[PDB]
Amino acid sequence: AYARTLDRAVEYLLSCQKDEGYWWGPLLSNVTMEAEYVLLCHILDRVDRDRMEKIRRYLLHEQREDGTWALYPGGPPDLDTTIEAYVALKYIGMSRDEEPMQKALRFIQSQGGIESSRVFTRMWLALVGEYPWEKVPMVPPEIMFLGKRMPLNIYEFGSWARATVVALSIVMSRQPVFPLPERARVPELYETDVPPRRRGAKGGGGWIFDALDRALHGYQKLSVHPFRRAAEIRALDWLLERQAGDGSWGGIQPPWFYALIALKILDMTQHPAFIKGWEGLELYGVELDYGGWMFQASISPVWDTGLAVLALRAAGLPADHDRLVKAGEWLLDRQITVPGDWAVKRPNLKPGGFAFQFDNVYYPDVDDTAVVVWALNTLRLPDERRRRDAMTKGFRWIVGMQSSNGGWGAYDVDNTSDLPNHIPFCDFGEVTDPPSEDVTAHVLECFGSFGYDDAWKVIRRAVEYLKREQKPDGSWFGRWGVNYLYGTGAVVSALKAVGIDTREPYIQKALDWVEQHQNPDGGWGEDCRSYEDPAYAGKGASTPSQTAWALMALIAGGRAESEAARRGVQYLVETQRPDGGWDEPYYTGTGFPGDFYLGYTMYRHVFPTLALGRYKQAI
Amino acid sequence: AYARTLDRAVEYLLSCQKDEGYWWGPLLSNVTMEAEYVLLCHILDRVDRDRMEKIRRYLLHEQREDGTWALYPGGPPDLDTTIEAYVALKYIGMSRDEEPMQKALRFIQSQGGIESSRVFTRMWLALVGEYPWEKVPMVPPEIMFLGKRMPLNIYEFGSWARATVVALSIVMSRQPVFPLPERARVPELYETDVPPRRRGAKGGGGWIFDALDRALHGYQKLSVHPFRRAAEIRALDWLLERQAGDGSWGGIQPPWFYALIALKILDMTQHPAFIKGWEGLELYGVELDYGGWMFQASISPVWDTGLAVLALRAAGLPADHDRLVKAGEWLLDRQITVPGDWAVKRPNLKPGGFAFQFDNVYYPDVDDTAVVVWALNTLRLPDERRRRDAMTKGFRWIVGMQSSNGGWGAYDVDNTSDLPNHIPFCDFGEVTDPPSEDVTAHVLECFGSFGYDDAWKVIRRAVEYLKREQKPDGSWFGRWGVNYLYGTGAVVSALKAVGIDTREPYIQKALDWVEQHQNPDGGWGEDCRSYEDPAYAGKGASTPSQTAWALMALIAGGRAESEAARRGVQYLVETQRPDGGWDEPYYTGTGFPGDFYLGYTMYRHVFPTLALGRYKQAI
Ligand SMILES: C=CCN(C)CCCCCCOc1ccc2c(-c3ccc(Br)cc3)nccc2c1
Ligand SMILES: C=CCN(C)CCCCCCOc1ccc2c(-c3ccc(Br)cc3)nccc2c1
Ligand SMILES: CCCCCCCCOCCOCCOCCOCCO
Ligand SMILES: CCCCCCCCOCCOCCOCCOCCO
Repeated sequence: AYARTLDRAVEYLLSCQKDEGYWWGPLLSNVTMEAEYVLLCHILDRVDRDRMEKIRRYLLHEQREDGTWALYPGGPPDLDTTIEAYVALKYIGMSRDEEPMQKALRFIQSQGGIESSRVFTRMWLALVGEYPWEKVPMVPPEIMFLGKRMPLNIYEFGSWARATVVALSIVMSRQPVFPLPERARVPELYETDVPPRRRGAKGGGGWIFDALDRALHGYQKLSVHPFRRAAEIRALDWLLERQAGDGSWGGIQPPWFYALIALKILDMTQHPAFIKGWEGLELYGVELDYGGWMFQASISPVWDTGLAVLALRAAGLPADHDRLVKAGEWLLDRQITVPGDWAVKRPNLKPGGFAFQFDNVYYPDVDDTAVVVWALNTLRLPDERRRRDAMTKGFRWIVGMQSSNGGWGAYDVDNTSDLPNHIPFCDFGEVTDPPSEDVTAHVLECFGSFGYDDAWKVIRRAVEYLKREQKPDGSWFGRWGVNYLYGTGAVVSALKAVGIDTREPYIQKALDWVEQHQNPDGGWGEDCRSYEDPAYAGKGASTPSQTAWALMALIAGGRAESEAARRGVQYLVETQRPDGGWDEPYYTGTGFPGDFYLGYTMYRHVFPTLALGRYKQAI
Repeated sequence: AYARTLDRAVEYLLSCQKDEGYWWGPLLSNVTMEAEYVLLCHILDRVDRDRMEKIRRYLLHEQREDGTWALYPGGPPDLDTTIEAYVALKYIGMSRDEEPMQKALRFIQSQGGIESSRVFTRMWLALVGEYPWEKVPMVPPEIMFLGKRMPLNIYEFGSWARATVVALSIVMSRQPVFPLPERARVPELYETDVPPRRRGAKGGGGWIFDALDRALHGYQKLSVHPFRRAAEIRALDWLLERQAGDGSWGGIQPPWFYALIALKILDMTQHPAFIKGWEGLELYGVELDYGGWMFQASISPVWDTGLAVLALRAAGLPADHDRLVKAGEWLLDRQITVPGDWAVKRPNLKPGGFAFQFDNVYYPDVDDTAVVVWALNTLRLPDERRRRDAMTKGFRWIVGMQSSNGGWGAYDVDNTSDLPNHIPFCDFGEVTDPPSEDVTAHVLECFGSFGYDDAWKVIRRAVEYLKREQKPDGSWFGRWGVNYLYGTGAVVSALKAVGIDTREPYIQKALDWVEQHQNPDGGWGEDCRSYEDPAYAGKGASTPSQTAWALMALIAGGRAESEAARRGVQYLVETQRPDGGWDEPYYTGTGFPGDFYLGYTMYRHVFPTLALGRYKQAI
């Protein structure tokens, strides 16, 4: 039956492999990436008319009939996103009359205008001079002085936030304005009666911070700020030290853009970091077949390559397949051997992790490290010396990263402070990196592949971690994947791996929850709305990836025979394309719960292959 | 007569122009550049077997019949240079038996061996493990803490020494060792009886510094050095902030190499700065037609371009000639508009100078700025707006750089401290950048082209400076050019330009001195030995460039009619090649009096052209 399905998927995946030996599917997000790129180009005075064109085509192509844009396909209109998209289009050349402009402008106004937008959106506008800097939450360069132990020192913020903050403190320190030509001014973003419905910090606006921010904006006003020139040079030096090999900063779109702006601010455009910073951008861009061009919020080569290998194995190719070997080799040259920001809390830990992107040594993550180490463990490469050593280095790095509560975070250990969540600036996404269920599960299944189990204290703490975190209904949250089906799929798959007993009560209570959501069409799906309204936990249009997740929980929990199981397998088998792939017009990946979603374009292919190989495995 | 000479010189000069519009002759020095390159490649573990071949080929080619190498062609053998050359060749592959190696080992031994070499040479050896680090003068990263006003703070050292020091302080901080394979160990450098004749600091060893060095070497021994980790990061940050666009550091070979080593030291090979620093090297290398390869101590495009223009004008081409225009334009895009290290002593000075090389924004120099500004002032470019503005900025920057005594240094204002000259480490070359006669002369002739004169305070102080510096015999020293003919040629040329009277006594006393040294062949020459032994002042084989310098002093002083003058012109006319060039197998350029000489390969063509055009001018 499914045999042919799997056989076709395998040859498909094997076809998508790049020459050097890795897999790399584009990462999808929302249009703020390209909208901000347009503004960035204006700031830096490097606008390519041809490029703007491809971006115009893209922006429009992404707009929906109602004239809005969303965080994910089939999602509610997003005010922030739509505002930026508007400004972008207007700049590129479209007049406010045009149908597209009109519908958008309407949505925007019916929402209270610009005053209802997140800090980032008002700050971008602040940069081009379409909004008062005085109304934008300050993050002073002095932040650079707070030492290792102290409220709000930069290491209390998560890796992604950290860099962004350092970068911005230079920007906000100078509050510069790069005027838009008259044709593009967007005063209409104010023309509304609807009362501004302001969004507050991700944790609550304690009156102290409102005061503190008011103080800072006042201190901005003064004629002299002692030691500020130094606070700035601190920020700058902090950035020069960590710039990634590809010219970016963290391999992510935000700080990369803000750093380039800061460099421009400091009259440093003729400097090596700026140049390399700028030219590196092209690697993240993508030529869309319909004449458009998008920019990736980040790139996922390691991740893709890691899972690709794991699936192609569970499927059936031999641990020494000449094709998997190329992958295994490539992965070995990616291991990070130098200390990164993580070392600030673990000075005596031997580096051995990996990163999401191609070259980003200072920010390896647990998830990628666990997947890569595990995936390697399943291969047989020529140099058995290196495979052995690398795993070892990576293995230990992971262990050494295990946070206090027994669970693993992504970038740091115990980056669990609560303080950062309350400042004015932090109104969008996460801002700290606490441990999560999904990463922990992946770490756990990593170890399990080796043969470690319940006995070893390490695991024990993790499992206890996972158990205290299970939701009432038996489900597990999904931090970096959408959502309960993602988490649950992982946890159960993991626990099975570390030797626990699939028969225990809470394991069953989870296994049951899965079956209870199988959609009529014999597969599973979960819409991104499940981060906002709980009515959507387990609910959504059936996707190939989420189906595979559910199937894995089922297969791990012993219920491979179950009807739900077979039914699921049917879905993946019927919905497969003639070439081997699977489509998936929905995002099944998470950036930040409620605020930012991602579409891992390889998930649709890899997980179904992996889930199927595991079904065949249990027979 | 000379008309044809001049015509052929022009069409030749014009032929050497590059497309983008500038001139760029290779800069010649000594083999320590290539020898150190070889060791650097070993340190960085990036040895190209083919490149080594082209290097072995050059190294041998430059060795004299006696088996030694010198600082300049036709010069005494140099211990330092020969030692490094030796080690380089041994590493590349030649055994200590070979004819060339034997002769060399002899000279080296007859001198007291390795113990008689400069700090830099023992330090390079120290790096590959062929010499105890304990015997190498220390320069601690803590140097980084000394503030603006304090003995030995880094801004008390000249621009070139500064960067080198910062770089090395990280290296000496860690005292690393990159062992040579056994085949290349060079213990024989010790095998000698001749008593070591140690070279001391450029100014004398005050017992304080020996004490200080001895303490510093003892402190190295300790198990913990508080605040050192900071000191290091201070140096690295100072270094990452100043890297040149071409990836170098200061556009000179020394700090560039040391910085790369320090980055290697700091486990930062996959950092943007390291990568750029490494790949930038190629631009400085040169393929020699006989199969060898050399590395330039530095590059002189701006300088070459500036003089080229000035000569082709004095020569006869129209101030709007299309070729000189390409040049004028190119020169405008080179003006530096941001502040450099010089601003530390002149915070309110508007940047507007130029550099020697292509892209080196933090280190513009008075000499290049004066020549470029002056040259621009003789052209008529399309955008007269920009020529007008550029000159004004350059002009004012120069004025703002005039040191206390009334003269001009090359990179800084009053970099006249005497303290640095006594520390153990400083045993080779200059280490501070005090004002010099030749740069001042050039600045003066620059203003003169605009018409300013004796009445403007600025010029008055400068002339008073030059007068207090004239030598007893009426000659003027040559800091950056070889030597008394270079300086005298300039001063007289300058003073004539600022309106002073060529009839005054001291002007005549100098003019006379020039005629006094005309060689029998009706031209002038001055050997590099004149920095060591005064019996060589004005004496040496005739060279085309030095002839031109003498001729300019003669022409400026009114004695164009003079027999010496005519005779000189005869020389330049008889010795000219069929194509229009002129040969010159001697170095006529100075790096550091006594210690480092340069061969500006364009001098032989440009000055004779300039001199001749000025002869024709006065008729
Ligand atoms: C599942 C395993 C792979 N790991 C590796 C997770 C991959 C997620 C990294 C890609 C997303 O990176 C970011 C990180 C921060 C982002 C921010 C952001 C938000 C708040 C602050 Br304050 C600063 C930046 N804004 C917009 C987009 C972003 C994408
Ligand atoms: C004449 C007009 C152009 N100006 C612009 C002068 C051009 C000279 C710059 C090229 C030489 O640059 C250097 C500078 C320093 C050099 C050092 C050196 C010596 C002692 C220390 Br302490 C550090 C470096 N060693 C070896 C070689 C060098 C060449
Ligand atoms: C630069 C001094 C050498 C410091 C030794 C390396 C130890 C660094 O401490 C780790 C924690 O600091 C955060 C990031 O390190 C990454 C980039 O800094 C690079 C230079 O070390
Ligand atoms: C970095 C914030 C300081 C901004 C003021 C610019 C003043 C720079 O000082 C000039 C002299 O200092 C040495 C070098 O300057 C070059 C590199 O520093 C770059 C960023 O300014």
